[PDB]
Amino acid sequence: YDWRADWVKGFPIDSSCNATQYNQLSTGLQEAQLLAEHARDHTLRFGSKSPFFRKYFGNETASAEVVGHFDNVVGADKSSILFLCDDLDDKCKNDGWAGYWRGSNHSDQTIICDLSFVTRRYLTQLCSSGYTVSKSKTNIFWAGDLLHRFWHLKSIGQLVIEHYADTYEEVLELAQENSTYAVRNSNSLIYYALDVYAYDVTIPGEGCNGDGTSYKKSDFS
Amino acid sequence: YDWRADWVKGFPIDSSCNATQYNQLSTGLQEAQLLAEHARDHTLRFGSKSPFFRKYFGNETASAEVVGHFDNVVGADKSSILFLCDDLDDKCKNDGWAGYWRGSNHSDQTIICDLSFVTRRYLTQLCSSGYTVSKSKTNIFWAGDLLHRFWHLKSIGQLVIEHYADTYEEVLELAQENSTYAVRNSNSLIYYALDVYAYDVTIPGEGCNGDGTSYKKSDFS
Amino acid sequence: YDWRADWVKGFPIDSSCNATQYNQLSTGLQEAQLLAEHARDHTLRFGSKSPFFRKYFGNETASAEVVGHFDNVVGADKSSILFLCDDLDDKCKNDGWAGYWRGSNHSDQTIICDLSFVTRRYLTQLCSSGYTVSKSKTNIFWAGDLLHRFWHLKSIGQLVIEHYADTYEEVLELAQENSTYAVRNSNSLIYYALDVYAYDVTIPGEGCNGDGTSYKKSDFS
Amino acid sequence: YDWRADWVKGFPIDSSCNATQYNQLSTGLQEAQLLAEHARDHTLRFGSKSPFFRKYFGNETASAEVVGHFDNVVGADKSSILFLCDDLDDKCKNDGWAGYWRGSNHSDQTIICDLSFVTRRYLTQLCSSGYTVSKSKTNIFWAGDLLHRFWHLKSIGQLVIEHYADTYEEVLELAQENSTYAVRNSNSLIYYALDVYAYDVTIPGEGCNGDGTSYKKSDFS
Amino acid sequence: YDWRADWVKGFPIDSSCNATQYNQLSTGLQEAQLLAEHARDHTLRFGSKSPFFRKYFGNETASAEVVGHFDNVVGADKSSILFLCDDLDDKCKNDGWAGYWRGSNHSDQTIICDLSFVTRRYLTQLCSSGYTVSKSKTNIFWAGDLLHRFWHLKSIGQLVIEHYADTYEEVLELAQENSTYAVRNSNSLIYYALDVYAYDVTIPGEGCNGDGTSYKKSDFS
Amino acid sequence: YDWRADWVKGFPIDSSCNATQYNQLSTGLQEAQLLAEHARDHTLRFGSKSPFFRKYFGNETASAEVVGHFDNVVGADKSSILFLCDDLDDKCKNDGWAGYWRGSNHSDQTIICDLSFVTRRYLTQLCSSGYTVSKSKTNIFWAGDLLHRFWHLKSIGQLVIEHYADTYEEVLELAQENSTYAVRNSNSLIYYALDVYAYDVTIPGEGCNGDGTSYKKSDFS
Repeated sequence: YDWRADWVKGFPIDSSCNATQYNQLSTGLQEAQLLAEHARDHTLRFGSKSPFFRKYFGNETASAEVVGHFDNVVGADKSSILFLCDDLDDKCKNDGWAGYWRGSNHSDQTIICDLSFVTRRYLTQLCSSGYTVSKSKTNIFWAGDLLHRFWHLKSIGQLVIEHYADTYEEVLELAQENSTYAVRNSNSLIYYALDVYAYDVTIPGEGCNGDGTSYKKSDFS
Repeated sequence: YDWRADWVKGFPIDSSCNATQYNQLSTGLQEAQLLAEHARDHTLRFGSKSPFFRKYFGNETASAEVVGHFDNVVGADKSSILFLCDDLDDKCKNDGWAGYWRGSNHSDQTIICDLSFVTRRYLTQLCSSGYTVSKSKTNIFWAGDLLHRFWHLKSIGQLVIEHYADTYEEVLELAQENSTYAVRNSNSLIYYALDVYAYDVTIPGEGCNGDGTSYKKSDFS
Repeated sequence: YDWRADWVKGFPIDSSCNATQYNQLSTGLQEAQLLAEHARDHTLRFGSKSPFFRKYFGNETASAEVVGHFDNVVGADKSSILFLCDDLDDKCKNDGWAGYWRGSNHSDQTIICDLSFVTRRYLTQLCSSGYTVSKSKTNIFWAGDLLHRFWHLKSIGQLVIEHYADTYEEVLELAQENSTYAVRNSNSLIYYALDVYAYDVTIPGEGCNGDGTSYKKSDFS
Repeated sequence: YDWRADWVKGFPIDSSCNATQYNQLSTGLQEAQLLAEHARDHTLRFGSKSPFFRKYFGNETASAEVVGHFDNVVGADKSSILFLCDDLDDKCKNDGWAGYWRGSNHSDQTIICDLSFVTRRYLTQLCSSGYTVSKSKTNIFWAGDLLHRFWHLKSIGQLVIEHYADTYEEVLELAQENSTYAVRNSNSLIYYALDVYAYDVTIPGEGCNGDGTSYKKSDFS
Repeated sequence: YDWRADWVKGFPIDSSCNATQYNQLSTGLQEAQLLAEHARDHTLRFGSKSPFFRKYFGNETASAEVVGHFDNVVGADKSSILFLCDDLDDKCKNDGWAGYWRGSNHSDQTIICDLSFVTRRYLTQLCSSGYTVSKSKTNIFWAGDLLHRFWHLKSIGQLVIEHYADTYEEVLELAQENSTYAVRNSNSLIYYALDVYAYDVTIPGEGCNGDGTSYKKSDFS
Repeated sequence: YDWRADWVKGFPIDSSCNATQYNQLSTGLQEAQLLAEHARDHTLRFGSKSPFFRKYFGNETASAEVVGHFDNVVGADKSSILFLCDDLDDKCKNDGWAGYWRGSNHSDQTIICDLSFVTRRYLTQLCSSGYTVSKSKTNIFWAGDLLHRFWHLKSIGQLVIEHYADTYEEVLELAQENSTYAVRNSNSLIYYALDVYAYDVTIPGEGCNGDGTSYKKSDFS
């Protein structure tokens, strides 16, 4: 039983979406996977010696679950997940809703409404038009929004990631008070992934955190 | 700061070892890393749909920490770690000792005595001469012994992997009674790695467990 | 004189642009080059046997200058061209402008204004939100807008590409009446490139021309 | 319709040529394409900056039709072209005839007589035995002889390349007098290709023109 | 007739051996082939300019048969050769027998008994535990044991390689007395291969000959 | 001592030859080496099962020296060999002399006269214009003549290849009478190498021996 020839590592898309919607959903999913892979590599290279790990997860925490989450996002068997473009539950009629989760009856199914195709931006436009990681909402780009949607599925989240703190300040206090629960928090992982990507690639050596802190090479050891 | 050029992903060896000791220690270390890589790939492919995972870690456990442990073993920064072939602390004099951990003063160093160079075996002789995973000792091969030595180091173990169960029966009971401490038990990880390697590579489809269980393709779904 | 070692086939950018402007200008330039490359490949493969070539350049025209223009764009030498983000001529105050050519004194420099970073789009959103090649303006996307700035330059334009017909109807009339000037007209080449890219990649077999004409495999022979 | 899968870029040979005829003619046919590829690369790299372009096509002529002419030979569909070794029109009897074009009835077919397999030379022997580019006939080698046959075919010539000047002096006068017809003149292109190959590959930095001119690196700018 | 497709360059193994025996026999065979390849490369690089060649084959001998033998071992047609794990002649009952050749009736077949799977070593342990090329037996390792079996087969030995001198002293005397017969001698070839591998790879610059001699770079000229 | 980075496997040419003699001598040497490589591959694949081996070397001869000679020609250290275009011994004044060996004073030097650049053919014209391996001279092509010159050097011939039979009939009789001496005969090796190449590459399945024998696939077993 060669299981290396049956391994699917990309997110499937249903046939409800036409060519135009498929073209942009594929790019968004690929960008989300690229962000997750970079976060995994940064964690593996540094650990708790980097100042970004120490401020989102704890001063002396172990980096095993953190790398495992992004490893599951990057490489795993996505043979049951399906993304649909059809409103099968009558919920896109709400205000400001760009998608939703089908629930417990269909735990590996997600629906995308038409607001996503007009409001979401791409990774080449990061830290532009006044965007900052700590003062803007995390769902402005395709990568952050789709990462947030990934934690709901049964094959990725596995019913352990939840919402314990949502605002930036609450995330910062969770990092220092309850270090066990701030590795399974939805917002901490997305903040970390968005913060370490703008420091290595977008603006090397500076980033766009926008909260009044600057990190040098001497802080990484 | 281009940190992708300073990344060292192999285990450094000291100069106390002459040519014929280096020749064998390097091969042993490479085999241990290969075993870790295969275990991580199997876990990512299957998760809790595998009978081996289900029997060593729990019926409905989440696979995020096992993947992280094996990924830390495979790829991370091995710059502070050193393997020595010199008896600085004078402990190789004991009977049946093939090495030891230098302690809390030097938490990233370990000593290899001369017994390792006359007793340890290679991965091509697995499941031969009457060897079985569940009835023989785990340190007979280079890969298992070196995996056991890896968990002691501060840059890999991170002071979370301990000895909660040592025998096969205790390992099987702890997987069903206390599934939170099983993902950080030393022997459970090595048993899982050896079992899945013997099932996938050495004797494809049968394995060499030796306790009256046979698994088919229908048990993986 | 090994001239293959100092051959530059990419458009250089000045140091007056910061990181965020560089990140988007580079992507726009690469997209324009990719569009030109696809147009050249389609022309070489088919010639006057394709209906797009026939409708934009003439029924029995020869395809040599058309191939040469796109080949000059893709792979000429670009060591004296510069793109600047600095307003050195006080021309940004005019309403609606997104950039301009520096003139005949400096016949190889172009200035990109801050309006280009708010409105231009990317190739993955082609034929969406009601965009049609026939009825919309050519400078909505990065590639179509940047390709028209290349014909102004001395190295690429060579003072032979001019404005002989601007609207869609005039472009369609020039192709049939004056076939000699059609291959040197600025808008005809951009229309041809956009049409063939939309037909071959974005929506395979349909395109998004939006003027009531549909082409099948039998028109290509 | 995937038109990149059935793209033919070599010249087909009929079954009337036996083993040795095929062996020699295929090599002769590929050498001409190599010559055309080098000429195209030189034109793209320099343009009117090189002193070889200026003396054959004009002091300030634009280089797009030349690039297109050579790129048509290098890469284009050749599925309708056939080379035959059979004398069907009863013409391989005139003195000094090495082949002929089948005419307007079959405008994509060529016949090769038996003098070609006795009197044609290869590119490794260029500029030897007293051969000079300007003082010798242009059909002494396989590449130069096949290039002028390529211009007669409907698919590569397209009824635009003719004979407006045949000797070296007339070729040199046409460049300065009538620059519009120099770029579609049969002999100027072959002279240019031979010159730039001999200058760059055969005798690097000198060439074998043999007319009393020497060009240095200072002339190329 | 394409004879390059049905070309077998590895040694086939029969179905009498189960998985455990197959796993070790294949590794031994590939190690023997690697040793032969290194010996051929050393001979090609140096010839009679190396001190090992002059002492195993003669001071002024020609290296043609020597390189031919190892080239035959490395790459040839091993299509009629078979290795079996069954005892079809009842000869493994003798003491100290690790295998035998099936004889003249079956000239391309050989039997492997069970001692081979308990007493043979690997190339990573060369020159260790007191092993010495000059003083130990040549059949301790898999490679040196299988090389001696290769000379018995009809298609690798071809009825010319025999036993003329067995001990080290006899080999050293035959080298200088009869240089014609010491190029088709089993032990001479095996000793030469083991020595040039141990000098070049295992302990670079020193080797493990263990007979009171040592060579430097000044002896290779 | 890394001797793999100091390995020269091509034939050096002096600076006496100008730009146009180097171009042809280099190609001739490459073609000779390619012919030797093909002969080695044919010998390795078949041995004494092919009818070409059996008629030139013997009905049941062993193929070790034959493969070693061609292996020495293909890959060895050509660091003391030199080819010169300057007449130092005043011997080209003879008639029909295309080169000569410098003698025992300089055992690794060869001189090429000017007939070689006027009367030598290439491998793409084999079996053409009435050439047959059996009835024509062996020094008509670059490959055969240079192969003949290689056996004189002390680093390749090694003072064992001589002239024992020169005509085709004597060569045919030597194989049946004295098989020991027809493996170090100069003309037998050249006749074998030309014949197997003509049969395999030039005219697949037939060849151009021109003697009255035709070999089928059933003769190779």
